[PDB]
Amino acid sequence: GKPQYMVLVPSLLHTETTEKGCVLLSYLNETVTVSASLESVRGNRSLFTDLEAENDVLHCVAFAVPKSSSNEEVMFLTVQVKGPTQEFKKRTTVMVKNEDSLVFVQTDKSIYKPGQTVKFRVVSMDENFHPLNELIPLVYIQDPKGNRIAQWQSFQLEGGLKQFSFPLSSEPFQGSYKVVVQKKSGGRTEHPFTVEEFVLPKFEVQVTVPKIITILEEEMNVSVCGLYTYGKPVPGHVTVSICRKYSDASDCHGEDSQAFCEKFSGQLNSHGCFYQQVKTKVFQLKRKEYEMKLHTEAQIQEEGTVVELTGRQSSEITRTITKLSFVKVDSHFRQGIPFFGQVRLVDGKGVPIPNKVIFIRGNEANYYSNATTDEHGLVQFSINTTNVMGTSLTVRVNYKDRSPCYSEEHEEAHHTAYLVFSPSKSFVHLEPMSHELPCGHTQTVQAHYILNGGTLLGLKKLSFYYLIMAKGGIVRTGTHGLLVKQEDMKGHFSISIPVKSDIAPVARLLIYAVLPTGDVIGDSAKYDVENCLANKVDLSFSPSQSLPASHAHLRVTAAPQSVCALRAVDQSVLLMKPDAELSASSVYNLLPEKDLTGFPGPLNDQDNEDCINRHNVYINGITYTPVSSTNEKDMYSFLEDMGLKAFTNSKIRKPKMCKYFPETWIWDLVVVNSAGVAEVGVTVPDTITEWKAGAFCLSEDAGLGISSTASLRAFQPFFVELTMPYSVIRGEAFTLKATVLNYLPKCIRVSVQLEASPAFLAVPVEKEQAPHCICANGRQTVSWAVTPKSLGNVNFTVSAEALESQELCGTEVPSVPEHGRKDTVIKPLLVEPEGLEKETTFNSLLCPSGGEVSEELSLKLPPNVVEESARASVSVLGDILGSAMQNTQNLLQMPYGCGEQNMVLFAPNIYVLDYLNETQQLTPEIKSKAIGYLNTGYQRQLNYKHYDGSYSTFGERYGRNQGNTWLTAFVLKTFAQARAYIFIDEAHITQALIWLSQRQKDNGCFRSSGSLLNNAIKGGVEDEVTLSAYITIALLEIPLTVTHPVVRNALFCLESAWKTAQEGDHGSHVYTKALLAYAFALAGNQDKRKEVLKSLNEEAVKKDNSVHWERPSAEVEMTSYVLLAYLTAQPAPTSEDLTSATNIVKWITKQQNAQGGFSSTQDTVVALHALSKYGAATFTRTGKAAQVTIQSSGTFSSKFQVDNNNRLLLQQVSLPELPGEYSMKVTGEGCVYLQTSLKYNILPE
Ligand SMILES: *[C@@H]1O[C@H](CO)[C@@H](O[C@@H]2O[C@H](CO)[C@@H](O[C@H]3O[C@H](CO)[C@@H](O)[C@H](O)[C@@H]3O)[C@H](O)[C@H]2NC(C)=O)[C@H](O)[C@H]1NC(C)=O
Ligand SMILES: *[C@@H]1O[C@H](CO)[C@@H](O[C@@H]2O[C@H](CO)[C@@H](O)[C@H](O)[C@H]2NC(C)=O)[C@H](O)[C@H]1NC(C)=O
Ligand SMILES: *[C@@H]1O[C@H](CO)[C@@H](O[C@@H]2O[C@H](CO)[C@@H](O)[C@H](O)[C@H]2NC(C)=O)[C@H](O)[C@H]1NC(C)=O
Ligand SMILES: *[C@@H]1O[C@H](CO)[C@@H](O[C@@H]2O[C@H](CO)[C@@H](O)[C@H](O)[C@H]2NC(C)=O)[C@H](O)[C@H]1NC(C)=O
Ligand SMILES: *[C@@H]1O[C@H](CO)[C@@H](O)[C@H](O)[C@H]1NC(C)=O
Ligand SMILES: *[C@@H]1O[C@H](CO)[C@@H](O)[C@H](O)[C@H]1NC(C)=O
Ligand SMILES: *[C@@H]1O[C@H](CO)[C@@H](O)[C@H](O)[C@H]1NC(C)=O
Repeated sequence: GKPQYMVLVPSLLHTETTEKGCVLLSYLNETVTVSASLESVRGNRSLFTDLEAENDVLHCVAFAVPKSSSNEEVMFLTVQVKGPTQEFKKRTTVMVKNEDSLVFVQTDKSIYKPGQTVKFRVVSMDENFHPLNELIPLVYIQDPKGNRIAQWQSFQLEGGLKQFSFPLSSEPFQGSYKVVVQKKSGGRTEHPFTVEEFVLPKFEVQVTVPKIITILEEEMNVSVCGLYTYGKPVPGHVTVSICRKYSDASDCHGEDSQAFCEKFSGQLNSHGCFYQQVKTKVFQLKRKEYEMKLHTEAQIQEEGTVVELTGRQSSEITRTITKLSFVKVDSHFRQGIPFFGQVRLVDGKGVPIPNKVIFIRGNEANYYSNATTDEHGLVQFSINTTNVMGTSLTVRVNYKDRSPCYSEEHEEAHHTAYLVFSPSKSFVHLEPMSHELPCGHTQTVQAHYILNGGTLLGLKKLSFYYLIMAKGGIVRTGTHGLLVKQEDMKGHFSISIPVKSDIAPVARLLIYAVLPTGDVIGDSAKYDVENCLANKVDLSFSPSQSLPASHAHLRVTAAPQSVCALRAVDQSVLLMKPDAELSASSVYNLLPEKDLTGFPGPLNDQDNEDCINRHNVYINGITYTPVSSTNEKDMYSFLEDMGLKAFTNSKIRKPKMCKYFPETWIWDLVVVNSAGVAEVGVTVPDTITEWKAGAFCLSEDAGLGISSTASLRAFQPFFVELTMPYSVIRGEAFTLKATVLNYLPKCIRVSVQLEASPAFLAVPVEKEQAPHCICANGRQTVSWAVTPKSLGNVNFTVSAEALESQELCGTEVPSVPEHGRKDTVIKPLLVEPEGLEKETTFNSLLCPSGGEVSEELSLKLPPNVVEESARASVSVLGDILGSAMQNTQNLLQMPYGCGEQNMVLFAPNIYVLDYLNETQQLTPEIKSKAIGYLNTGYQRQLNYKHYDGSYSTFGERYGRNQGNTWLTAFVLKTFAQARAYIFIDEAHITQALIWLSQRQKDNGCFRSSGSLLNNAIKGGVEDEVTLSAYITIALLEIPLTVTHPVVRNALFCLESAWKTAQEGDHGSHVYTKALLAYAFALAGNQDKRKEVLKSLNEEAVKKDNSVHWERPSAEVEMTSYVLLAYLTAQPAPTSEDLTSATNIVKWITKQQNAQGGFSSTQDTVVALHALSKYGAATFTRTGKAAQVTIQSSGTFSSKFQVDNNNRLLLQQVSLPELPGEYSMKVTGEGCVYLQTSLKYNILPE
């Protein structure tokens, strides 16, 4: 028959990973060889790869491509054939992008105590989950503000798992922390963990309210169990509530934002938890509702009165009922072989309804069948295939459009099966599957086929091919031969495929059969697969062990000679805030490109080959230009949805014309000895609750696996627990609550005592110390009014034991059951100083600037400060402004719109570009992307001049004869700054200047004559003083001497207007005064600059060691301008200038928002310009060295080295001394910001 070649590769070639490839040869009368060459566009980088080919049977090849300098290069793949019979060449560009290798996170908990450390392991592995060694360049921890407490430079991952033991300071501030592991390929990956002060609770509430609820409902089930230790609910005054939230919940933030709830409360006996039946009258789902959130408080009364606000929102309203859903339906119906659709009836809740008659919209042949549901609500129906283009299948249950005002109907099932292009009237049917593929448990896949006079030369041997793709690449292959010498009809061809970890959550199967007529038939099928892992891991224990059962053998089974990580925490750790899952496809969703939906490359758009014309009418009757505008499903459908390139000699296309510290538990590393490893982890002598754990071992042979959560039921028949707050004031007294628990069946009496220490006082609240009647499943609760004396953390001790052989209340009196009789607990408690706490700040800036500066620490304490309440901290920052740095890069946006609109869009592009350039943090790729936006914005603005430069919204368009004044000054400023990047024609800004000079009366100074629709770009108040001061700084920022007449006449108005706003209303003109400050600063009028800046400082609003202004919307605008005023000095920006300048920068960074837009146009413009100038005046191109040494006049000094690569790091030290006997001398290059603060307490008044 006719020869044909067949080779297939995925069109998202990952750089480093060897991507598999398929070769296939069909009907050649000699052996030939084929070589695939990876040539590159516009550059030279080739990968010649000769892959062997067999004339009848296929095999697989692998080729690894070099790492690309560019991130996503779209380069060619040239598949070539050497052979005397034929020399075939097809070439398309597929993709190469450097794959960001997956990176995990750890850090056991997301709530940490102040004096608690973080262990922080991290795992980085590529698509094939056996890991690789990667040089991670940076990993650091960020505070709520944007500071980096710790930082690690470049390091290598020997095995792919590194622990980073970092301790916190004494009292790190507590809003929320987060950790960033920035991969060497740019885009960082983050993970937070909040820090706060607390006391860990034990009881978990699990209210089982139906998450699924009908729109027609009456009864609400709920049960409230608390298994704080082992399932011993110790029923207390538990209260729950069902809170339906109204539509637009809390969208109206005026005088009312509350939602109506339905509270419930009660107790329990021993085992039944809480059985509350809730009616449905205000459980109104008729209209205006989103979801019932539920918050519960399981107060315990038989112990300390600690309450835990616990909100479980596991309840949602379902708008629909009787949900109908296709589960196993062919998107590929085929003329000749009928298809059967598996449609499923199920309630809107999720329970199928058996024996319900259903009507089916078969829009093909009017196939209306009254099928009824089975026990699973799942029917069967086949539709014969005699139609034109494509069948639409839909289901019927109700027809009803009911009373609703304008929400209550039953959701229907829609599907659009499309025909497969059968050129030789032939096609292969492949059975789809809906159930999740079991792992290990394999599965055979049924298939069907048809010939219709195709196999003329093909006879007695028809191999039947398949290529499973997973993770966006070819994974499994196979073949099977068919014995046919006939005109063979449909057949049953179950094909077997095992299911190992090498299958992604998606499993895609393609089957194509080679035919001697050239044309080939195929069928694709997606398969959802449970995410399984090559290393099945199990966690073993010596469970139900006592708290002092020290040995506590921890056995873990994993792949032979692997590396295992073992995290062990408390159950409360997962209770107070659920931590990262790190399990059950936690890696799989982070996997980039889990499937290839289409040709993944956005640049990979189209293909064009063998386009026929055929624009002629043919055989009549109803020719209608012979064929339907094919929405048909040919092989590009089966291979693009597959996601790979078809390098075929076959014709395929559509023709297509034109007790000790718990705090944690086992966190270590263990190595499998080719059979599995046990670890002897000493269990903590504290009995609090279950200890969940993790196990995510890695190996080079078998990939990563994740085992399970498995606990240690650390329980004692007799123990105590302490109910405390996290801290308490020294001057005040709290009441310690301590309960003593008995659960061994013997009925006993406990004597409870507190061993007092001179660090505190403790007095029982009860007059009598006689032991009370405590028995099985019963507890006593004693108290102590406790006031501490010693500062810092002090650990208490409470001793409870059963008094031996005292015939008492209990009918039987076996007081001491076991060797364990005394229960001595040791638990710390934070002790904060008394009085009102005040913190001052001594923030400052120093620049050695190729030399040396100095500063003396003036630290004094008022006499009313209590003893040892002063905590002095000095922080060395560097501060290249890493806070408002990353979000700024996303202000580079596309220019469009009117003249006014374009300035919203074009202007920020240039100042963000200048900011990134000043901070030395800008990549050439983003610079090239942004320069295009700059040019487009500029050359779209050039289409709005009326004349020499007078702009407006419409401009010369529509024959408008008018002109805006302020907008022209704004564009003059922007182009003046542009001259340094794209060298905007100075003739244009010159013409704009000569037009602005037209608006110049004697001393009136630029009355506005402009009309504009919006005013958000604005921010001057149109007052002649305000506009004059802005336009002067605009047309003087461009290098323009003060002797020039326009600025000379503007400065007279400035001097008169500043006096007039000084003699008149004090304040009320702070924005104008800041503009005057910047104008005088940039015009060299220092003798007036000092006076204006001191007036502003008198009018300033200083809050949290950061100075701000505001009108007594655009409040940030004047802050940036006064920052310029303090920064722009003719001789040099003095140290005193910069020290006050930083106090405005901090809020300018914190004003950022989504994509760092700074909430406005003009504000973003001015703030980015301000930050750029600050960076220019602060940083150093050659700042490769520095030195900061703070010398005490007492005992010890401190030293620091903050160079450019460490300039982000907030190096912080605390020097204990109340007097200011401290001094800093800073030498070397660069600039060093030093913020110093002390916290102290003053009780009296
Ligand atoms: C983007 O890069 C810079 C900001 O990150 C800045 O250009 C820099 O400005 C300095 C200061 O004048 C210049 O350094 C050179 O200045 C003159 C040039 O003849 C000479 O004394 C020395 O050769 C000195 O190196 C440079 O022009 C430049 N420095 C750099 C890039 O290290 C501008 O914001 C932007 N510059 C460009 C070219 O786009
Ligand atoms: C079989 O061997 C013959 C030997 O002559 C070759 O026939 C060539 O077939 C191709 C079609 O694929 C034609 O383009 C050439 O013109 C043929 N050769 C000549 C000399 O005419 C070829 O090696 C093999 N052909 C087939 C169809 O398998
Ligand atoms: C559609 O249903 C009809 C019978 O219900 C069948 O179609 C017949 O097909 C034969 C030959 O294939 C023709 O001679 C008849 O004229 C057809 N009858 C009708 C009513 O179309 C067949 O069972 C179904 N069609 C297919 C392709 O399976
Ligand atoms: C906690 O109490 C103990 C004594 O009651 C002191 O520190 C402990 O001393 C024992 C003595 O062997 C050690 O085994 C423990 O490890 C110590 N505790 C810690 C946390 O290390 C001390 O009075 C208290 N500790 C603190 C930090 O307040
Ligand atoms: C590609 O062509 C350039 C052209 O000068 C040559 O320098 C280079 O060595 C060639 N090979 C590679 C791998 O770049
Ligand atoms: C919900 O409460 C009703 C009220 O009696 C009861 O019949 C039903 O069994 C309860 N549901 C469950 C799951 O127990
Ligand atoms: C069900 O079959 C057809 C399809 O709707 C309908 O005409 C008929 O009346 C129904 N009942 C029976 C007994 O066929």
